Amino acid sequence: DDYLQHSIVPTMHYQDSLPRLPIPKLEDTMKRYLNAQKPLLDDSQFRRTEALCKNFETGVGKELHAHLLAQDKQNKHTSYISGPWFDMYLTARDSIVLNFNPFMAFNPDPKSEYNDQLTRATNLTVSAVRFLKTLQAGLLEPEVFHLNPSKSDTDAFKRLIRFVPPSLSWYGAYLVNAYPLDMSQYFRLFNSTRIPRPNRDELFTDTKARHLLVLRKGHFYVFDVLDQDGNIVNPLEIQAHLKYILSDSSPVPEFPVAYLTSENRDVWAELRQKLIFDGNEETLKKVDSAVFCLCLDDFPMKDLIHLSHTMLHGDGTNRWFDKSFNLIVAEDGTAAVHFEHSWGDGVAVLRFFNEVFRDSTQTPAITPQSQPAATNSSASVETLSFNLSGALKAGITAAKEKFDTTVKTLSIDSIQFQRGGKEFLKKKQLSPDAVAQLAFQMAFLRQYGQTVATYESCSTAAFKHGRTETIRPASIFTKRCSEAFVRDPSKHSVGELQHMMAECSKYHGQLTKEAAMGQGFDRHLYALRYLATARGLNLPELYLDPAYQQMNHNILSTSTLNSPAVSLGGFAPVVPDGFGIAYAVHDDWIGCNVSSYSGRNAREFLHCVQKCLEDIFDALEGKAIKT
Ligand SMILES: O=C([C@H]1CCCCN1C(=O)COc1ccccc1)N1CCc2ccccc2C1
Repeated sequence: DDYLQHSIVPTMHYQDSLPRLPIPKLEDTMKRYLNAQKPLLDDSQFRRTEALCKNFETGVGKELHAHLLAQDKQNKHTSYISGPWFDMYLTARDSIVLNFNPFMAFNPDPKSEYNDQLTRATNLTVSAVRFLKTLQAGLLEPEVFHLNPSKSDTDAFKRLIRFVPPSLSWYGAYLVNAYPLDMSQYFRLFNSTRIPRPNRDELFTDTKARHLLVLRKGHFYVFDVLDQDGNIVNPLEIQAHLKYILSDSSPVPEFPVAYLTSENRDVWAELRQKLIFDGNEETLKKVDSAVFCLCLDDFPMKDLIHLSHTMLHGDGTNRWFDKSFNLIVAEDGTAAVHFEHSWGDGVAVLRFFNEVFRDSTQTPAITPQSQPAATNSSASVETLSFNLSGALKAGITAAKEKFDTTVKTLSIDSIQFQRGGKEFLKKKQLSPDAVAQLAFQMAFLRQYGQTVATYESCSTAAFKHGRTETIRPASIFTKRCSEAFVRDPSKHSVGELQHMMAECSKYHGQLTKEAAMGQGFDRHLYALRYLATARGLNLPELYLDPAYQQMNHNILSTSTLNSPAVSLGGFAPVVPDGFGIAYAVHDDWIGCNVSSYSGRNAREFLHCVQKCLEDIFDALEGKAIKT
């Protein structure tokens, strides 16, 4: 059939009974805020911040918190953070390229010949539409984090829990140490896009649409991937239509419209209004409502750096950046997903990514020897055309200028550290995640001499409409440990260094568990600030403190995930003087993909990260420190 999964348990089965996202006590939030400030501030700075926190906790902060609790009690169907968080990204006026949109790249098909461009674009597209159908039919297995898979992730459990009424089902999972996740964002994977509007953008979805959008050399094509009965179009016909598009010989347009999706949102909002005034509403609606955007690039990947640049931003002509996601397939079959950040936290993208990789490689729709259907693709594929005024052509030229200058300032580098990974670190009783984070702190101290604001994302999707919470990896323990390794490397014994790493690991574990349970401080303080500003209050003094600004100017911005489908991921720094650090600790090795703008150097930072990991592993093995 048209489904890539046949879940015994309905996809949304746990959604009605997910626990409510907790709001921390204000006293706990202020202590945690101060703990994270300790390694960042000097003594006088810290004293001033401590005084502000005291005043906040007994003054306006106590009143904002009371209002927050009352609001949350009235809005028990949702979380306190979800709305304010969407609002933050949709109101932001900055370009979504680099600033917000990340990418994940697929591993190749292990069967070499299946990485032909036409073959792979066909197989990935068909698997993606099979995912759409599976999700819509409620046949996708619910998202569930298992602590004890042998007891919870079985057919016996599934056949039972399906009969448990939706209002009790979460408790059933809880009893076997399994934690169902929120899935309310998943629908925006398909038929969805971000529409630029003055002041605040909007998210648009049309679940009726049946066509795919394809971009090639800056030209837009659409054709049906679902038929009038809602069944997936014959994969050999999809192959024919993609062959037709690949055979187009038209050169890149003089004014490629895709450039506009990279603009400042107020600029793009106005230009889109001009496009509609000039009669392009029907064409825009076809772009907005397509199942997703498939991008066929007409060059192969030279190496991992070229790959990262291509998938993170490309050349500006061949991505519709507003779309929920862009599925990109290069001439050598290299494939990735570039996605718009505002519509969700990315867990849906990872689930999509994983199922599509599995389905397209284990049960591919077509083979490299498959002959395309005998169809008349000129009748079934529409080539879109935009009526462009003189004002629009000038806008596209201006958009291209801004895009080209910015993109040129970005550098990217990667490393594959093959000395060891999770297996070794676990034998040493350390958290592998804590060890990676320690290495970044150590590298920054060694190369730049500072301890700086550091961000690590953590999911709060165990809760109803849960989102993310910030783990703050820069602690008094990592600062102490980094200084031990770096300032005078021969100073401490290996036993002392092992003890210090064990402290970092223990504390990082505590912060991780707290964050996953909604007990970080960042979202709580953000929600109080949002409540103040929404009610037109003067910003409380806590938020005017340079320390607060510094804590939210994340020089080290990091993210990780674990998946056999993902070759690497990437994202640009979130501040001009920052790094964007994507990493993964595998069983036997560690990978990092780091971006920087002109003010820093990603490759040089990874020289240092490599040195720091060698140091850490040496000490763990009981070897004397060496250069
Ligand atoms: O594995 C984790 C944590 C801790 C290790 C770093 C990555 N984690 C993340 O949450 C990553 O979260 C994001 C979210 C959005 C974008 C990037 C990364 N948990 C944390 C809690 C939790 C909750 C539900 C299901 C599994 C886990 C395991």
